[PDB]
This record gives sequence, structure tokens and C-alpha cells, in this order.
Amino acid sequence: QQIGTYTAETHPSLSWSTCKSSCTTNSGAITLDANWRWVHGVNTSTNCYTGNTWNSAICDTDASCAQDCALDGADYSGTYGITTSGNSLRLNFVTGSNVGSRTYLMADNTHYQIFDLLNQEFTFTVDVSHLPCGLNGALYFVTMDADGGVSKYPNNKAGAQYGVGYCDSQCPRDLKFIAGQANVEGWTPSANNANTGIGNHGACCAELDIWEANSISEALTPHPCDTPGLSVCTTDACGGTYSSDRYAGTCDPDGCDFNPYRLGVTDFYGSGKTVDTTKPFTVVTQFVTNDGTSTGSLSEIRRYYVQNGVVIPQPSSKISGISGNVINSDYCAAEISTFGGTASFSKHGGLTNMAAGMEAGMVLVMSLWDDYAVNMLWLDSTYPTNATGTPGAARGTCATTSGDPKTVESQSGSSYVTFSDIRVGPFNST
Ligand SMILES: OC[C@H]1O[C@@H](O[C@H]2[C@H](O)[C@@H](O)[C@H](O[C@H]3[C@H](O)[C@@H](O)[C@H](O[C@H]4[C@H](O)[C@@H](O)[C@H](O[C@H]5[C@H](O)[C@@H](O)[C@H](O[C@H]6[C@H](O)[C@@H](O)[C@H](O)O[C@@H]6CO)O[C@@H]5CO)O[C@@H]4CO)O[C@@H]3CO)O[C@@H]2CO)[C@H](O)[C@@H](O)[C@@H]1O
Ligand SMILES: OC[C@H]1O[C@@H](O[C@H]2[C@H](O)[C@@H](O)[C@H](O)O[C@@H]2CO)[C@H](O)[C@@H](O)[C@@H]1O
Ligand SMILES: *[C@@H]1O[C@H](CO)[C@@H](O)[C@H](O)[C@H]1NC(C)=O
Ligand SMILES: *[C@@H]1O[C@H](CO)[C@@H](O)[C@H](O)[C@H]1NC(C)=O
Ligand SMILES: [Cl-]
Ligand SMILES: [K+]
Ligand SMILES: [K+]
Ligand SMILES: [K+]
Ligand code: NA
Repeated sequence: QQIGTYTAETHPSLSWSTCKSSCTTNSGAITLDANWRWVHGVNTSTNCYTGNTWNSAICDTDASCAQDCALDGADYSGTYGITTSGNSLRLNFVTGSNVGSRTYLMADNTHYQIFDLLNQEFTFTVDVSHLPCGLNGALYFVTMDADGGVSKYPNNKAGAQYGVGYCDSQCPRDLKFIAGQANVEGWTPSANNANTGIGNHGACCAELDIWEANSISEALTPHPCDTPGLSVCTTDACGGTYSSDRYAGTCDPDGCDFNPYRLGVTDFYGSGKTVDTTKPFTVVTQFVTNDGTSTGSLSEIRRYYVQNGVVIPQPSSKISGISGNVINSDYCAAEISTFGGTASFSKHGGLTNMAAGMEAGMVLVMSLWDDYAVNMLWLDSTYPTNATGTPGAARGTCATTSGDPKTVESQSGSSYVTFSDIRVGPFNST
């Protein structure tokens, strides 16, 4: 994708902190993912993409399309409901016909910030108070290229500056641009989302979902892949949520997840609970390595919370067969043994391959979305919906009829998530 000229691209400002075993406030900024943008011909206002289909006059091939179509600048607040205030980022849900957003932290105007998380602690504050059933305010990391692909893929000029280069563990085929090619060939409009479709290519890479949550439930989920960085997959071999068989590909779509409610701890997180989601709170996450160095492999993910200045531990599992309050080799083996299903976490290298994702360096993503595929039931309801009574089926209190996108967009359009005070450093430094 090319760089358009009609609207200047100005990344809203967002500060964040680096901490030492003493913190330094870094100047940062955020960009909007390329899928939300206007895509038009080079030096013309003609759309390359309108509604849920491509303009075959310009985009007669995957390559020509990327050479000949440009992404343009965004009105962050006015069109997408994205604002920043100091160290705080607010993502609105419905803004006209726009639904949510996906944003990336920048190191400069043309590069995503890269985080090296092994043997570090990462902290943020969140307000989920305005996130009802069926929404997901996510803060997580993916193994994207810092420059968004510009150095590797010649047709890609727009790069990180225009939010190009997304990949994740679901191998998304809904992306308009992947690896310097447009996703034109085989494009199939979704029958239910007027803006969206699925192309023949998907963009796979490692994903560390440190935070997927709403006011009801939260989960922490590493997802490894066969290779850490971008791998371009084709059609149904992609696996993930955009394919016939989620387990057909090279990334783990399920992950090794820790949701306190799923693990039997139903009084921990939610309205007026131990972590009271009517108010903001701080989430601290540690990435422990086998040898205690930045170059060891990932042994354990640890977690705690702070609210009203009070430290609140991650609660331990109440499910017979699954112990503790950390994610480690024993926990991941125990989860799949007890809850059952496809061993996709092991098959894609588990924590060793998660570490490879992390060692490559990862981009920070903040998003707010609803889910046409599963209505977010996997996060905050009983799932599968016919598995009531079985261990791990219940993930939160939402009804199994909840989370229908057009429903929640009509009823709860004013929903929003605010992320703030991002901090990273050595353990005990944030
Ligand atoms: O025509 C001339 C005039 O153009 C004006 O500019 C227009 C332009 O013409 C128009 O084409 C453009 O339309 C864009 C809309 O403004 C924008 O809202 C819309 O955004 C969609 C996007 O198309 C779609 O791909 C995206 O899909 C989401 C999906 O909903 C979501 O569920 C999924 O969630 C994932 C999470 O992000 C992730 O964290 C998690 O891990 O996984 C989730 C999935 O499991 O993410 C996908 C995307 O990957 O949804 C958004 C939001 O609804 O995009 C339209 C383009 O396709 O608008 C322009 C501005 O109006 C000029 O302004 C004017 O001057 C010209 O004259
Ligand atoms: O694809 C939807 C959602 O799936 C999540 O994994 C589920 C899996 O779908 C379900 O069959 C199993 O019982 O539970 C896992 C974990 O909740 C996955 O973790 C998400 O990233 C994904 O969005
Ligand atoms: C730049 O675009 C405008 C709008 O299409 C057009 O008037 C002008 O001729 C363009 N430049 C060219 C063709 O070099
Ligand atoms: C249970 O529901 C899932 C999801 O629709 C489906 O795959 C399965 O066939 C259903 N029936 C039974 C008995 O599991
Ligand atoms: Cl869980
Ligand atoms: K601002
Ligand atoms: K994802
Ligand atoms: K309910
Ligand atoms: Na299975």
C-alpha cells in the first residue's frame, strides 16, 4: 500500500514509562490499523475498496493493487472515537457506522515501538466500567515488524505510519494488505458485516494476549506459532477464526488461557467483586524465564492487580486437576488434560515458541471489538453453549444470547475502554 495525500496523518500523543530497579516518561503515539482507513487510487479520490468489495479496475491483481492504492490519514476523534490525554488512551465503541478500532504504539512516525518482554514486568491501568457483555477491550502483543513491512515488501510504502503489517495467532484473512500485496484474489464479502470480507491470504504470527476483558470477565492467553514472525498462509490451511477448521494452521488459536472465572473463582472479577470493575484498576504481568535472564526461555507468566492502592493477587484455580495462579508448563499440561480438546498449544511449541515470539520483539496493540463469529461467548458466557455443567464451560455471567454485534452496537454504542499509564521494566520496578 501507498501513502495518500488527501489527509495528513498525525498520530495522537501517548506517553508511557520505562522503569529501572526510578521511571522515565517516554514520548509515544498511536496509529490506527490500515483496515479502518480510506484506500484510494494513487493521485485520485477513486476508492480501491468500497463497502465490502474491491474495485477491480485498480485492483485487478494482488500486486497491482498494492502498487496503485494508497491509504490516507485518519480523523482519530471525529471518525473513529479515539482520543488520548497524556498517558491515557480512550477507544469508543460506535462512532457513526464505525465499530471500535485497533491501534499500535509508535516509536516514531514510521516505526512501531518494540517491547522485549522476557524477564520483564509490564504494567497498565484500565477502566472497563463501560464494557458490557459481548465487548472485548484488548491490550496485547504481536510479533509484527517494527517498520510494518516496508523494508521487506517493496509494494509497501505506507508501513507502520498507516498501521500496515498486522499479524496474529488467528492468521487473519480479513486484512486488506499483507506482506506488500492486497488481499484481492478470492475476496469474499461477509454476508453480515457491511465493511468486511475474507481473502485467500492470512497473516500469522505469535500473539501474547495479556489482557482481553470487559466488565464481566478477563483472560490472559499466550498463543504460539510454528515460526514467530509473519508467515503468510493460504485459504483454509490458515486455521484460526476465519477458516473452516480452526486447527488446520501454523498458529495456536486457542492458547493456554487463564480466566479466573473459568477456573472456578466466580467472586474475583466483576461488578463489586475483589477486583471491582466499576472502577479503574492496575494490571501487572511478569514474564519469568528459566534462567532469570533476558535471553532464557519463558518459564512462567505471573500476574497481580492493584486497586485503590491495594495489591490483589491472581487467585488460584478451584478446578480439580488444575492448580495455582500462574501460567507455566504444569498449568498448560493440566488445562488441556482436564478441559480436553485439541492440543494446539503443545502442537505449536507451547511456552518455548511463545518465547521465540517474545525474543523477536513485539508490538503493543490496543483494541476494542465485538465478535461476529462467537459473540465473545468464549470470554464472558458459557461456551460451547451446549456444554453447561462441564468444567471450564462457564467463563462469565453473561447469557448465551449475549454479544450479538448488531444488538450490542444498537444498545451499547456509547461503550468505551480507557487504557493508561503503561509501564515496563525489570521485575519490581513498575
Ligand atoms: O469515497 C470518497 C470519500 O472517502 C472518505 O473516506 C472514507 C472512505 O471512502 C471509506 O471507504 C472509509 O470506510 C472505512 C470506515 O470509516 C471504517 O469505519 C471501516 O472500519 C471497519 C473495517 O472496514 C473493518 O475491516 C474492521 O473489521 C474489524 C472487525 O470489526 C473486528 O471484529 C476485528 O476485531 C479484531 C481485533 O481488532 C483484534 O484486537 C482481535 O485480536 O481480533 C479481532 C477479530 O477476531 O478487527 C477487524 C479488522 O481486522 O472494522 C472496522 C470498524 O467498523 O473501514 C472502512 C473501510 O473499509 O471511511 C473513510 C472515512 O469516512 C474521505 O474522507 C472523503 O474525503 C472522500 O471524499
Ligand atoms: O476463536 C474464538 C476464541 O477462542 C478462544 O479459545 C477457546 C476455544 O474457542 C474453545 O473451544 C475452548 O473451549 O476455549 C478456548 C479458550 O477460551 C481463544 O483463546 C481466543 O483467542 C479466540 O478469540
Ligand atoms: C493529482 O491528482 C489530481 C486528482 O486526480 C489530478 O487533478 C492531478 O492531475 C494529479 N496529478 C497527476 C496526474 O500527475
Ligand atoms: C454442541 O455445540 C457445538 C457448537 O454448535 C456443536 O459443534 C456440537 O455438534 C453440538 N452438539 C453436541 C452434542 O455437542
Ligand atoms: Cl482459564
Ligand atoms: K491528545
Ligand atoms: K487475536
Ligand atoms: K447476566
Ligand atoms: Na478438537
